[PDB]
Amino acid sequence: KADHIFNLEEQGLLIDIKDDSKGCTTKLESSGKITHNATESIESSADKQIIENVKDSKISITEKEILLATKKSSIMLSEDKIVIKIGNSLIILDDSNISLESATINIKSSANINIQASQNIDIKSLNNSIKAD
Amino acid sequence: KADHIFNLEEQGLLIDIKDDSKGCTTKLESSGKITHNATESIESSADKQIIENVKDSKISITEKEILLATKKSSIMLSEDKIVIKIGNSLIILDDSNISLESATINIKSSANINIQASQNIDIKSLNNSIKAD
Amino acid sequence: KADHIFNLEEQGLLIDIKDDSKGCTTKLESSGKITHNATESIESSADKQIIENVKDSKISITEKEILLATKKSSIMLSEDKIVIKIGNSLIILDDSNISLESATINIKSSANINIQASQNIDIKSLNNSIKAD
Amino acid sequence: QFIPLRNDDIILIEIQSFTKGEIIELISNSAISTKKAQQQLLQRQLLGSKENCEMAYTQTSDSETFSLTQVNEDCENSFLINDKKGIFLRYKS
Amino acid sequence: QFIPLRNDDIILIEIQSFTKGEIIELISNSAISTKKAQQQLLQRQLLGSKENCEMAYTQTSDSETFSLTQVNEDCENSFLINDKKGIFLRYKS
Repeated sequence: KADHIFNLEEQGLLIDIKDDSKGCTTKLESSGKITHNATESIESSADKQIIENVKDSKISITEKEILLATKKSSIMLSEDKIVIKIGNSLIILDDSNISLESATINIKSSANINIQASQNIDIKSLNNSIKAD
Repeated sequence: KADHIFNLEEQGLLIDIKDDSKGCTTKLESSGKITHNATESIESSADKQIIENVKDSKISITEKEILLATKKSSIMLSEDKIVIKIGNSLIILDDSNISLESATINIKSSANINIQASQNIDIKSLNNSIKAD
Repeated sequence: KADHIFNLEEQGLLIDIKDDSKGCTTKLESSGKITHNATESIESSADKQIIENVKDSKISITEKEILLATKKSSIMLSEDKIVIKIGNSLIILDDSNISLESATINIKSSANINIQASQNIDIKSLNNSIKAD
Repeated sequence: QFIPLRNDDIILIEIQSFTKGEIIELISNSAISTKKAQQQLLQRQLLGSKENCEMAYTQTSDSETFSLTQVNEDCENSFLINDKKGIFLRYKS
Repeated sequence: QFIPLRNDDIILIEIQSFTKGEIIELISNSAISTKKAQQQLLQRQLLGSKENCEMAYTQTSDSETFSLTQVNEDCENSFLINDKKGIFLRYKS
């Protein structure tokens, strides 16, 4: 019970491929839009890359990496290493490491900071260190 | 040695553009699927936006921002500011700040918490604070 | 003042749909590339999934989840729960929890660690715990 | 062209001598109009057995529709060119 | 086919008897070439009123271009097949 259209008006391709209830529509308009639609999925494989730029803001995929980048920011989903960047405030998630590095760290809560450690802690410091009770 | 097909069966467009070994296939089926394929890449630029919705779950790209959002969750890759949200558990990655804010924080390890600080620490607190050795 | 082309050379589909200044070009080359272009956006909805694979590196979208996965790494933007994984270094961002778990944690800074807590802290430990002033 | 003489065509026949006959003229058609030439201006062809085609240029008072259609059972292909709309491809069932 | 006798066609007419006349031959055209058959080799048709079509096979010394064109006001559809380039679809205005 299907229907299948394939147009070229002034506006552009107005493809829609419809079953009785389902459908998939794809426009490539002249006003500068691309509208894909479906009723289950849009699956799109490759073999090396997928790069989606809007003026120096990537989302790129390789065999190993997944960049989520702009200027002054990046998330690397590298293999066995996550790097999250603002300059300068890093969080590096390695195999057996969470390095949480910046110039200044603020930590708030409302209830607890329930720290445990299966071996010794080494809180190094300098000039001052305070507490309250 | 190329081959180029462009169909309209009951199923839909079954485009495949093939060289001797390479190829790019695009389906727009009537069962509700879109299948893009390639042997190197799918590069897709724009000039303002790229918005990919599946029922209130965005991945949007602007000149500056990269949202990774659903209901009750969001990652902003804003320029010089990363905001990661669950209500209510924030991690804000500014230029010289890692604020790590919630109502409750748990911290485990297995080996160490090797804290250093190039100036003074100020561990404020309230009613209790314990240790062990 | 539009212009509309639809080709099949040896190279492949070389569609470009142009107004006087705007335009949208789509190639499906025989050398293995897919090049989408626009002057405002590429909006692409669905109803169940969007899956983009390049040899075991997903970015998948469901009604609730957003996976950002490879081998040995994953970010779940699950509903009310963010899970970030390297084996073994977890950060789980729940509703009222930031569990920051690994085998070893390093924490550096340059200025401060300005910890506050609206109730009691419980720093548990084992064999050693040091300081400096 | 190769358009052979199908059946149900009606034809003038000379008999030029004893055991000599020939074929001259054609008195039939299969694709015509039935309207008053103010509503449609057909210029078309039927093709093949069952005449399940058209190559028509139908010019009404509102459009000028080129067509390359087929009317099968359970399949309706086409190729349409309007003046207002533009180049079409269609499958129907 | 159904291609009726439009106006501005010029035609031989017999008068076979009193109150009997017929039509035999065609002395006119509307789609021809104007070049020396070394630069273009046209094989085409015009269609409909205003003759805003073509089904041409223009063979120059550089290409062999099939065409299914229309020339309206503010709309220019086509369908082009070259030897070097390939299958085209075009809208122009």
